[PDB]
Amino acid sequence: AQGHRLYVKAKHLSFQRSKHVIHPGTSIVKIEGCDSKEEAQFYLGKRVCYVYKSSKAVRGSKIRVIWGTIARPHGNSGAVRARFVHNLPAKTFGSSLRVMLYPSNI
Amino acid sequence: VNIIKKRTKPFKRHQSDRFKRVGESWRKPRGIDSCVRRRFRGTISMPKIGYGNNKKTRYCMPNGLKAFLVRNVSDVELLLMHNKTYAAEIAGNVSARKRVEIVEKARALGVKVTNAGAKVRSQE
Amino acid sequence: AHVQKKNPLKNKAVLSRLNPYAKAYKANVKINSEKTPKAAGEKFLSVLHEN
Amino acid sequence: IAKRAEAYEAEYRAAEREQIELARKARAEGNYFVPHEPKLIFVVRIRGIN
Amino acid sequence: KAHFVSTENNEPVTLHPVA
Amino acid sequence: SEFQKVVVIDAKGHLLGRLASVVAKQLLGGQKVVVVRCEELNISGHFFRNKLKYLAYLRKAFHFRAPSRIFQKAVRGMLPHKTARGQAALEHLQAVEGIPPPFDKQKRVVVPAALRVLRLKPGRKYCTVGRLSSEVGWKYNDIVAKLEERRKVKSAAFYQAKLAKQKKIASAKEASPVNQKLSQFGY
Amino acid sequence: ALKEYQVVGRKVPTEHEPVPKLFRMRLFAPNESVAKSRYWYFLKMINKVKKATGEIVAINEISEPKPLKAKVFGIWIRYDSRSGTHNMYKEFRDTTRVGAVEAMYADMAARHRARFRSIRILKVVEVEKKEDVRRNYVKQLLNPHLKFPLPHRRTKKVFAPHRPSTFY
RNA sequence: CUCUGAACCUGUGGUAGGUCAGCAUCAGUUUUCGGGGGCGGAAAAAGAAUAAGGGAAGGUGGCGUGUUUAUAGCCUUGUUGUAAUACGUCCACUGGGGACUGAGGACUGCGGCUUCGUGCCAAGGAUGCUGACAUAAUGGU
RNA sequence: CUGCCGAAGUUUCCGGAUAGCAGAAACUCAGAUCAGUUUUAUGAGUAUGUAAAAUGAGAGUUUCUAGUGGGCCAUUUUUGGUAAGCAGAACUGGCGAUGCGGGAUGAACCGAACGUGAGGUUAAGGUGCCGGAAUGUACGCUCAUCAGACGAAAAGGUGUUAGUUCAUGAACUAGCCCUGGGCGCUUAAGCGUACUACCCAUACCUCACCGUCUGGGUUAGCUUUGAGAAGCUCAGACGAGUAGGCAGGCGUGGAGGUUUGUGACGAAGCCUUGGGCGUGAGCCUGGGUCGAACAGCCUCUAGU
Repeated sequence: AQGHRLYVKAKHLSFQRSKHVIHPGTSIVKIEGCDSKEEAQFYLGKRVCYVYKSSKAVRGSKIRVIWGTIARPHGNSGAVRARFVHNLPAKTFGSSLRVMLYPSNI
Repeated sequence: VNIIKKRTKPFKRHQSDRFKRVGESWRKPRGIDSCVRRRFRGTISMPKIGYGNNKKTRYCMPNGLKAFLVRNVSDVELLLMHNKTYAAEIAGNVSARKRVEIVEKARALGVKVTNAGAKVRSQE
Repeated sequence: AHVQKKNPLKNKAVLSRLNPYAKAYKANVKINSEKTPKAAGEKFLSVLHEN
Repeated sequence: IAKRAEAYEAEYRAAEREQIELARKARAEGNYFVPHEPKLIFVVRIRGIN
Repeated sequence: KAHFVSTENNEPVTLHPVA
Repeated sequence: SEFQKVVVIDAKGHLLGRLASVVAKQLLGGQKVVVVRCEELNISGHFFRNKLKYLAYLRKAFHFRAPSRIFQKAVRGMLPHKTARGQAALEHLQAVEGIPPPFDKQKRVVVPAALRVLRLKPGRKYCTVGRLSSEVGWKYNDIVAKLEERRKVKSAAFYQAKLAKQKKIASAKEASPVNQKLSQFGY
Repeated sequence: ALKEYQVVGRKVPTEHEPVPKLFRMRLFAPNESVAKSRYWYFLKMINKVKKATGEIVAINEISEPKPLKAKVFGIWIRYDSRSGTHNMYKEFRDTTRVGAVEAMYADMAARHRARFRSIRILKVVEVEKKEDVRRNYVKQLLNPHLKFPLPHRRTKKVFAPHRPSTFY
């Protein structure tokens, strides 16, 4: 089944936050394989999605997606800042996100 | 100039949820020691003039029109020159007979009616 | 008038408006050659390489 | 303005070259060059209003 | 103003802080 | 770098605090972590140092002695255990003494940021958690220190069988001409 | 990083002093502004020459003529401490005068908990003779047979699969 | 005769309105890599390299002792055609990536192209090309 | 209900007359003055003072007219001290009318002072995990069995690290260790220094919008029509707030006028996880319930 997955695995770590104030509009995403802020420049502007399933079979489907884009790197270790169309729920801390390769400049 | 709302939540009076005797209509707190008047962290917001909305888009419904209250056919004909700016809103105490006459007249004038389906049935 | 402020260091059209000289500027002119007279006497070198 | 701007730029280049050449000859001959003390200064406020 | 300081008969003397 | 669904860590030679902080961050990152050989963890400091630290802890609570319970306590203090997120992250950690049968046949990784040989200065006294636990109440040290040889002997036999099996393909590799005919790609 | 500046200064000429004397010091500072301030402070406390009545006549950074040749530098320093009066001399082996001074500052700030302003250097010299070397550590570094293993090897990608070799 | 986009047949003629999404040309703000080019310094210092001398962490020979290029060479010095590089500084030099914003609403103005142009333009604030949906899309409670 | 202005919190005599702080009115006035500012030099004694230079701001007024007539944190200078702490003056500012980032938490410590937002960038603090951010780089000290991170203190250290002096040693100097927020950390996740990266405040920048203030334009009302001139329009700056002051609005009962107003084809009221409008007081509306009256606008009135 290794003829698929055009995307890259990622994890939703947290929102942008200070010690005591959280900003849910921007989320901190750890793209796996990206290990520094210079490698995070490749994934800037790429589409990222959160894919989950819900009980109702609305649209005749069991899966729904929240889309987003990668805006800028966060820190030195390769984490990025992502803004989603809808703010990611706080329950999705440590959940998985998919980073496509489009819009591609390669 | 699409419609932008600086805020959609209402401003509820402090402690209005705790007490049933206290209504939720906004009241400016007067206590000096009250943290809401001092505007501490985590406390509820207060009506400020900065929350005011754009003058051009003020009073505008989400479809871009302003609700104009209408009580008879004379009020509908007033919006002949302003059908792109105003929507007719029939008053609540206008009977179902007059509501029908208003709705047919507004249809010829090209005037949107906010509550054109109230108190009436359809029969095709 | 002046709804938007445009930077002359980024907008080249605004730069030509404000400065009617940037058209003929010639920044990088060459004044040196392969005959540079290194100018440091032995007196100054001795003072520099002292102590 | 074009002529004035051209004149100003040539003045800056001449003054900058003059300082370089005068320092070069002072260094080579043996004396020391003391350039003019600054007359224009740029001040930035770095502390707040409290 | 800019001026020159001749080193003839006025050679600089190296200084050291007092121990 | 990359994550797996379950990560098995061989805690032999790993410092308690360095490994716990890495594990706690991985638990909050959304990963299931299994730490085996929790009795082989190391703590900087002499035997008497952490002895008095644990003896003072006994003076204070449910005093746990098992090495995994020591490691589980260290990881828990590095988690937001007062919230649902911290509790959920805690339940993804499985710390055990030794290597149980479900895990001795699975690959075990190590954390270089927590290894004693790469973090402690040579010639510094250290206290093993298993030895430290043995005198403070833990009574299963001898039986687990005896069973490890049985696991090691079985595992060593498996490696020899795997190495002997691998020799056939390794010889067959250079035997096939196509291995070097198109080896210009670096493979 | 630190830079070695040679600074020549003199007092403003007056009717009493048609021509004043030139005073030159080689002092280390990260930038020229620090060097000029340190030069005036040294002059004020050595020659009692005020900055207001004095001016800087020259300043030039000095590069090491032989940065690719190992050398031994002996530094004479003055320590200002709680007592405020100490004379110390240290020897450092490196390739540039700047590195030795930086090493000295790191050593004293670590061991003695000093500061840049308190520490003042009387002199830095290059020990060109093995017999002139006083410290035993530097004498070892000049022995004919330097032979020692690699020290402090210590060598994201967490969860390494195999144990580190950390050896030859 | 004109008019009624008048009714219907004839057209199967031509254009087709509200939420989302994508890209491209731009303007404002900003962030992040890269390519060059001048000008400074001891007109960098080094170094490669012409070369005289000296010592040893004494190499090589000679007899661990002392040596002076041996069958290694090191440093110093002037010195071989000049340099190169680094750092500082500047270019009204230049090539990409990302994000947020689109206020205003005929025309004026300041400019640049243009032989002149109801001319064109990145020049007193976004436009163009598309795609998805009414029993859905999108948002609110 | 919103908007705008905004103290004093104390000299002097002595419950007040005051003054002073903050506004209103009546002025005149840039070819003129004013200043919790720095000066030039000499006058007097580096300070102090002087008349006339730099910088900024247009300033001076006269009249009357609300509120206050304390303290706390203390710093600094400073007097007496007295086992020693401590107490006494002045001074300095802050809190007092002030939210926000940090300080584990914090009424007075470090940053920073506030309209509603988007983006960027920082301050003070920080980047092992909790916790956003380098388990970064380089050079050093220490292993503490009561480390360190924040008087029992004199000393003792066959505890040391570096150096200075005299010179085989001796002592001396300085610094680490012992005896006398959590988890955890030990060539650190402690301490010292240097250097790049990174995290984020209501702070700074750019833009949008709200309001206030200030300045300007606008009539032979031009086919740009945008003259409720009480309108329209352009620009810039600013936004804490107790007492107090000043504007504009929302709602209720009744009255005069008006809507050739609404109503048994359902008024008023009430209910409602229906919808919408306004920064807000509030208002409009759908559905349900209900059964006879009621409202908008201009003005008047008050047991509002």
